[PDB]
Amino acid sequence: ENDFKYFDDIRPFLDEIYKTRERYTPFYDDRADYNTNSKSYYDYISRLSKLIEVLARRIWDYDNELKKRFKNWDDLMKAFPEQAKDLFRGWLNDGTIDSIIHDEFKKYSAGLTSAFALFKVTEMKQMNDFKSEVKD
Amino acid sequence: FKYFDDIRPFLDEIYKTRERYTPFYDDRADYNTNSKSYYDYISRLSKLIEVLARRIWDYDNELKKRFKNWDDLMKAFPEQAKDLFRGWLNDGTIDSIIHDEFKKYSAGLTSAFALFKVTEMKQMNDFKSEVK
Amino acid sequence: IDSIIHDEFKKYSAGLTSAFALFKVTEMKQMND
Amino acid sequence: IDSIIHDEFKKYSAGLTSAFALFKVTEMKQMNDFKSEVK
Amino acid sequence: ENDFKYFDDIRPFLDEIYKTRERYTPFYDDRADYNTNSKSYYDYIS
Repeated sequence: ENDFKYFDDIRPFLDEIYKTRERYTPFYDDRADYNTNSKSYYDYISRLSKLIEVLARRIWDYDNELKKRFKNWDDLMKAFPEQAKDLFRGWLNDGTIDSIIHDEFKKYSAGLTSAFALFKVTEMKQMNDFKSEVKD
Repeated sequence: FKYFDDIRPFLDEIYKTRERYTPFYDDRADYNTNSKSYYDYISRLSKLIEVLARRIWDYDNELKKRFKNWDDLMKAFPEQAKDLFRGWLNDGTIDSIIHDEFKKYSAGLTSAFALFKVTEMKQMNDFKSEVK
Repeated sequence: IDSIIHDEFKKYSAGLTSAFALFKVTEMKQMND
Repeated sequence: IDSIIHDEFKKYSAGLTSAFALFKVTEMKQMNDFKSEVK
Repeated sequence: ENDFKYFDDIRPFLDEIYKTRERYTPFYDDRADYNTNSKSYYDYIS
């Protein structure tokens, strides 16, 4: 399409400064002695003074940041035995499984549930008989 | 022509002066007042304000190139969609179109008018039982 | 080790014994029935 | 391992057996009391 | 980790004085005769 004339409306204001940029000397004059005042030493230590205080404070307050950073070292130290015992209880989960769990605790599940459920079934049959012989 | 050149060797060009030896006691600068220095400084400073506007022309010329490439590719795209569809017809995925076109709609129309006609017949049996 | 025996690995027996107690309470309230 | 198998085995197994034995004998005493109430 | 950027926020204010520290002589001037008053004998016996 014939769109994007944003490179194009600059053109009548980009030839303009090229016209009035270098054809000046028949139109103007070189006189009148304009004074120039440019920045003595007080502006130089202006340029240096804010610059040094903005890092003077930012190395004066390095102590509290560093105090944080050797506080959390000791926070890690007091957190470490917890993490060690937490790591230890991770592996014995699979560790105790090979020892007793694919083993004796399955026998305890069998004997301590199925047999006592059979005892419950006998108690229900008994109590139905006792219900009857009370009702009889 | 897209070149992020670098930022530092442009910001020194605005703070750079050669300081050649123009002699005093000549007619190059007669009164040697401090005005011709101002002319030669501001006119030499307004070069870069042409430079970055030419960079704007570079941007828009590239974007015109980009959207033109897209437009020509969209011209070419129906020539891909055709012979894509010829791939879609000479294979066996016509079993999508003929089976999903055939069975559901034909059974829907037949069962619809069958249900409507049996319901209408039940209505007429009801109506004759009303009449007689 | 007492924590890992008291862990979820025990708790089939824990919910088991609690269900047994609930069943005995069910028996006693059926006596009341 | 004599820590883990012995401290895993004996205390918990004896606790569960003696617990349900005490509960079952207490329940049986309750049923004897209940039948003495009923009759 | 990528922590402890306290050695790093000093950087834009440590290149800055290195920039404006030794490139001064096209930008400033050497004039005006600042007086310096420095501590006679009375401050010495102070």
